[PDB]
Amino acid sequence: MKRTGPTDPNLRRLIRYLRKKSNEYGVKIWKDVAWRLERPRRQRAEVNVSKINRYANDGEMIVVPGSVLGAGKLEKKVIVAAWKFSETARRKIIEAGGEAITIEELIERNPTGSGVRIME
Amino acid sequence: MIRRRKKVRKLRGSHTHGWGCKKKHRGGGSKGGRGMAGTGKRNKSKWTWTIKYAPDHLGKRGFSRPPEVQREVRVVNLKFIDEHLDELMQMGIAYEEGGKIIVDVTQFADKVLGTGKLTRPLVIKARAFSPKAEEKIKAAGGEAVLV
Amino acid sequence: DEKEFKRLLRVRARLKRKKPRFLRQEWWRYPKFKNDPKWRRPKGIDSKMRLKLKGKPRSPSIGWSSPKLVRGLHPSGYEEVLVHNVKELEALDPKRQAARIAHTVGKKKRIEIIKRAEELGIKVLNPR
Amino acid sequence: EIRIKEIKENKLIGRKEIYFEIYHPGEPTPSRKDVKGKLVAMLDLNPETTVIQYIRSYFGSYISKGYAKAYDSKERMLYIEPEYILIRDGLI
RNA sequence: CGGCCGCCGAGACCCCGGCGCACGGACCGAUUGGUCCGUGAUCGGGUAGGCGGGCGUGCCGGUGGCGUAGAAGCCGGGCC
RNA sequence: CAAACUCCGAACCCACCGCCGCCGUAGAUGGGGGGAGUAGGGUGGCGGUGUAAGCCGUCCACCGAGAGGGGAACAACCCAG
RNA sequence: ACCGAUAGCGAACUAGUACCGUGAGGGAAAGCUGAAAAGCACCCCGGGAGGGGGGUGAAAAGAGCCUGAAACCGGGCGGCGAUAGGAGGGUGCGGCCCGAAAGGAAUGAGCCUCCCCGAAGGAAACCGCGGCGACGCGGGAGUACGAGGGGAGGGGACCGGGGUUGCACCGUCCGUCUUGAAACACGGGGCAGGGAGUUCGCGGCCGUGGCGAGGUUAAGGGGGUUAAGCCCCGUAGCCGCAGGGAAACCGACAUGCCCGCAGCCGGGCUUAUGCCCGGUGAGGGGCGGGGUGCGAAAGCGCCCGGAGUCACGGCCGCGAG
RNA sequence: CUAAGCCGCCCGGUGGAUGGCUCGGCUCGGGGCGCCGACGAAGGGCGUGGCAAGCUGCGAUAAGCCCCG
Repeated sequence: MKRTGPTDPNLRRLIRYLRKKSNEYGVKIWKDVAWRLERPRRQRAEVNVSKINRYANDGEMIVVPGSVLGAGKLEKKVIVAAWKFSETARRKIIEAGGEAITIEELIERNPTGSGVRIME
Repeated sequence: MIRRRKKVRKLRGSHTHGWGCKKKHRGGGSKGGRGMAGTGKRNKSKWTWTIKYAPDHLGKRGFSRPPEVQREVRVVNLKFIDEHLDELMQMGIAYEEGGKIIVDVTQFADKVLGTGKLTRPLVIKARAFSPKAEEKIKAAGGEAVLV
Repeated sequence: DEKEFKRLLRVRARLKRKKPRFLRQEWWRYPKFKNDPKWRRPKGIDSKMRLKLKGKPRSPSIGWSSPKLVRGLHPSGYEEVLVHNVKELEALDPKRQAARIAHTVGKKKRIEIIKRAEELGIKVLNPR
Repeated sequence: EIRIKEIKENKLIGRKEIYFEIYHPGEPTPSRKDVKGKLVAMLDLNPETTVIQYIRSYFGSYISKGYAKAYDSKERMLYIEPEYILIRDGLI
């Protein structure tokens, strides 16, 4: 059937804001995250701290267009921004010394989004 | 959070409701046999479907032992133990009792499998251990107490 | 732009003057269709109207729609707003909106609405 | 073409609520920055202490409805307005 | 019969104005979206059937209202 | 002289490779999933069969499921979608 | 969050009543004046029924009683109407008629005159020449005209719309099986009302939301409440986390490597967008290695580097009418 | 100034739809009450009112008789 899209007004507003931000700063990462967030709910991105530890380097910035879960173990110091955090994932990141923030805070900190890596 | 109307509301004026010619949608003859009939034993109306999407629908296979004598052997992995050690510490399954760190996997799970890796030197105590699990524990430097 | 506004108003006037009354097939033949005139799509296998033959009534098509800029506007060019009391009478734009008093409003309230609309300089389509 | 349909003042909360309509036939929905600039220019408001709460378009009508607020000082906004609205406005 | 010259004759071809649709873009909505813009010689017939939007009726939770200065209902007209 | 012959043998059809043309990053070829309908076809050209009508296949052009302009009307013919 | 007198129990009422069959048994239709009967006193006509006056009532709502649709019938009004042919209609306009309101309009209607620009298209008078001829070629000329877009002047009440009818052209009704329907194929006297993808169980999918290596309760318990609403508890149970095998039983990559889209970084052209080049590349694909079943082994099947579970709504499959 | 006939508007007749109404139905978690009879039951027949046919109620004491509240 038809793809209605997210029912969350906050998520729709965030998608629109990301598109506008990409337009303003002449970058494509925010539009990419916008459509990745737009993908159907049953296919929404799912990531684990194990994968983040596997592929992310210390001090790097990570954006997950979806949910981040606390399956595995983490050592890296990584700034991860995701729509939703499980309590275990957030606690593991905090213990490892990273930061669990939202795409809004990520945009504020790095408006050009340089060096940010997308994980799905 | 999304709700929709039924297709019948849209099909109200269809005059067929998407069933094609008015002759179809009558009964057992329209289905080619009620229920699971025609699957191969005597009637081959659905033999072509059976031989592809439901193999071994007709026939027999080996035996099953009585459930009473079938003993259950719960299995746990080194990966699980290492990943959930802290929770075991909270629950009391794991403690120190000296310099070494003891974990009693006898309360839950009866056999330890060797999936994954071992990082820190522990001492697990179980009933049975896989050769890979024993080798990995010894390499990591822990002790595998056969109790 | 008032120039384009007037041109499109004239266009809509011509189009909706030439537009026909879309009625179901054989509406005239039987009283059951005359007393309740409607349009229903002809779905029969041999329906001449469904086959769209010349010499038979026409059927609605998306092309008949009026220009967007003047769609739904009063023939005078204003915009209708249904009004049931003075509170929602006062909320109109006299330069671009007109008030239609609901048929169910009594004369007692209607006189008040009319005098208030006169005070506020708002056009009324049914001033009685 | 912005026309104000209502102005209300509430010193108890310390702000001014503005309800208006933008008449834009043949033109897209105006950008938030453009609407804010026009409104501030017309009302002599302080550009740094005003927010556009929302702009809405309804179907084929070229009459969009806008709601905005203007505060006396940044303290009242930092005390009331939410962080996401402040970020969207970009005044913080 | 071998040719030729004019003129008529379609919803076809060209042009002007309008509608929708597919795709892309800008801006804007507190539940599927809205306004506008760019391309369409390479979009616009339609049975079985698939998909999206919309119109109408009874009742319930809200919200805003009308009515003995006349509600529902019923006959004939104007407008969209 | 030969459908159940071939010393020869086209038009033509098929496979692959290079290129022109066209389509495709506004996402094709391809892959996964949901829902079907369809198991009487007809006219027209060709092939086997029949005195012929007809029967049985093949070609996908038209009606089926197709308006408008003509053949006097005409399913199928001409222009035209 | 049931129905509202053809619905709801068959029965809203003197209803299992009246009625049908020897019998067992079958079984209807039928609600409403008004606030108060104030339920029409008196007069004329009539055999009577009743009719006309006159009274009651806010309104006859007049008991044949709240509203009073359609079919159908009678009268008046407007149109056609005894030389004219087509399924009763479609396109265009002309007679006769209506035309206060809701549509425009005295802040100007139809109408008459004049001026400007005009897409596609597009003449002729006349001059010269070619052709046996129908005619054509060059100039006139891309001119007059041209859908439409504007402006000025005169007049002062219609225009839009509606009923019927006339003329020109066109048009062989509706539903249905069928290759094929106007069919001498079937269903079609008219009007009103009723009328046909419903519920549960299991399963496959998609749209969305919660939580997440976990998810989620069931029966039931307590609090509170007019109440079955509302709050909390309830881990039994079910699915997933480890697969292979008939069974005994055994029991796995938390990344060893290669291609590589999006994104990120650096460079060149590009006004910019954008394009090209080189690296890193989540997700994706492929190797390598591993568990188990068959084997003497090789080798193959299935599986292994963590996404599932619950809920609301929808499509579908099977069984129940 | 056309006879019958056709369509349209108005009025009238015929009929009983629509609208509004409801002392009746249907469904239901929870709550209450659950057998009557030889000391003659339930179902039924016939009677019973001043004017009384149906229904309802009563039984020759017959739309009723007596005692306490």
